[PDB]
Amino acid sequence: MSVIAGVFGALPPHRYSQSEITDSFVEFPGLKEHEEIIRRLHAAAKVNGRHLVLPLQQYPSLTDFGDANEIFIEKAVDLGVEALLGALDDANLRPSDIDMIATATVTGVAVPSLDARIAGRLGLRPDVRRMPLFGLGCVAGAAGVARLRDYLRGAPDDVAVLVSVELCSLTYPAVKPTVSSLVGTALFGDGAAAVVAVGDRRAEQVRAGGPDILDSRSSLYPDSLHIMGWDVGSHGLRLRLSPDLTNLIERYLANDVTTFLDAHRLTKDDIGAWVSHPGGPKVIDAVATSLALPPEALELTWRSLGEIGNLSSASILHILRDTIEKRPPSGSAGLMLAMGPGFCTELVLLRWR
Amino acid sequence: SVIAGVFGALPPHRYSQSEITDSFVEFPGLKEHEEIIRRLHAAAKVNGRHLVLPLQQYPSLTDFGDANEIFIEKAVDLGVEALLGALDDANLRPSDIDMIATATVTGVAVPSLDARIAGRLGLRPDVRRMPLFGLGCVAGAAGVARLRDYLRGAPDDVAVLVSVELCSLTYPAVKPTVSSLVGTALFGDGAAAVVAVGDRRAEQVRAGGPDILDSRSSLYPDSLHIMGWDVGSHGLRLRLSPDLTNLIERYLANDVTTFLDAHRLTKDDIGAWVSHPGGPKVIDAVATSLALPPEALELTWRSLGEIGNLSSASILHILRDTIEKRPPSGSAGLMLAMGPGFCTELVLLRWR
Repeated sequence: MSVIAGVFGALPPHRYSQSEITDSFVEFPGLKEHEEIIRRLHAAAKVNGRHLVLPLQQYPSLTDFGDANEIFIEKAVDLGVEALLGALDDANLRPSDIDMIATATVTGVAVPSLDARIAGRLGLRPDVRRMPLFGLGCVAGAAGVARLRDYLRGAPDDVAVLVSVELCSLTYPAVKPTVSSLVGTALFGDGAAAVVAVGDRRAEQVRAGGPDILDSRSSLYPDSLHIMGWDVGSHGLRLRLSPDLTNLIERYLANDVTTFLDAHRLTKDDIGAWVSHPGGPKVIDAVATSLALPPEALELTWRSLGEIGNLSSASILHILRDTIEKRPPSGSAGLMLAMGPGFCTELVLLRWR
Repeated sequence: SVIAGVFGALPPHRYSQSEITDSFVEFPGLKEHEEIIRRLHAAAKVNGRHLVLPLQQYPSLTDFGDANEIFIEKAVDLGVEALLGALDDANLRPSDIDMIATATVTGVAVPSLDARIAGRLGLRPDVRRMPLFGLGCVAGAAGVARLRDYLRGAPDDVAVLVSVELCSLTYPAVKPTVSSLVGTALFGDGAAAVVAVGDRRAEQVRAGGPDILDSRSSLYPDSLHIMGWDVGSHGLRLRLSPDLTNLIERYLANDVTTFLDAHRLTKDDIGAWVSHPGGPKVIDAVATSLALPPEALELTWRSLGEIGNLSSASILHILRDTIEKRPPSGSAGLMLAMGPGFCTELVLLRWR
């Protein structure tokens, strides 16, 4: 039941327009033959830009999972300590201060994990507690905040941090011109995010500013492991994405947000700030649709989607910051809502103050 | 937070060390390394291991895509088997579970195993998932420590950890090298589960395992190189350092001494040491740096013998071994582990 003190988003210095990404992408070896679907898909995404970790003309030559994953380890680390520092400074705090650190990626594999590495680089205390969260995916933005709270609930003098870093570009080695992967090449970008939360008691001493994390609720939809995730093989991390995903949302997401809110004597009309994860236009439309929501509401999410792409688990944090920035109106409540492999969902109840 | 159930689970197939080595030297290429493998395999002091697959099938397992595929299959079955076993020990149902945490380092699944487990068991659709990868063999002690950390913010809840390690299946990445040959002598397959319950819920449920009083993690400066996965095209390649033992000899005594002094205890107040069996040379270093007579470590020694090093799962087999030995009441106990990081986790237990 504890309170965010800092949010920060980092991203590769190379921003490319979507048309530039496409104009070039179609000219990639073995792709020109699928120009038509590529153009349409990259234009269907409502993504105007994307930071990439490498120069755009280097991906065509990135084809070994072994190479790309070493690039990941080198590259994820540095965006992370950049994102952590940004948040620690937002929170008027220092590395020594951190008692636990959760790490979220689904986009490369690292052992020892990112947190160990980011712990080495920032000089965090040797006895920092490490929670490297893998295989949660796009929902680890909301889920990562949850495990944070769950931790500070029973440790109110404490400082916990969540670093999300997803470098989708580097999964290229396993991208072939089939619909799922191509949907992938239309939406996903590279980015990092960090959140610094603190105890209620600790909150008053370092004057936290973010809202509080009041409650959470996971929701794991059954018989639906296939809806998304990775097929993992010698060629890297192969994006598995199903069309059935929007269907599941519309038929159950209303139910979830109703039971989570009710348990707080609340209706969907009290939440004065939504922070929703942008899986892509049809997903953002389905959720707007299911929850009977006017467009004012998900506006920061479409605008984040247009500006940085889909960043997996880092997006919601980027949007989280976007809305924090726009200071709602003191007392109001808010609702993170993320979804990812499972298939599953995550709602975080938030109060601003 | 207090332990309620511990249970270990094995694949049906067992094979003695000599039976494994005799076949292993056959495998292609491998016959021209027959000396060292025989040397290495004997000095692992491992007498038998449970391989998830039939022995003469590995030589054909050359693809990491195939291996990871089979991993996901055998890994859930085996983890359910474990969770079910610990859940029964506790006399609790899968539907009583509030949090599930998962330790694997040997296969990459997204969605995590814990999701695939949570479905196979019909755990509540709102159960909290905490997949962890890759903590390494530290992950049994470290996971028990996240449990405490969870339940301590929720005293009425039921949390579980399930660790599943299928090391034989990394095999598409082993080559004729000392460090991949080492791991070939050491690591076996298996799984284990721990159910812990929160304070306010412990009486109401008859919680019999040890209370958990605290843990201490210890990340060593500039030490990535010591333990980890070389990830790539052929799968997960073991990378293990000989410098290892000389990190232990260096900083272990200070790790535990520091932990214990926080509780104003001495090493002499611990009677039962719960130790990770990373093979003979590592276990000596541990007996040596903390001066524990051959008595204090005997359950791990035997475990490394019967079962092999099962990565993050062994320490939970030993924690179960020691508990069924059922320690003096109120006496006190120490879990100690080490994985990739390079790091150390210490868990102070109190028997009941």
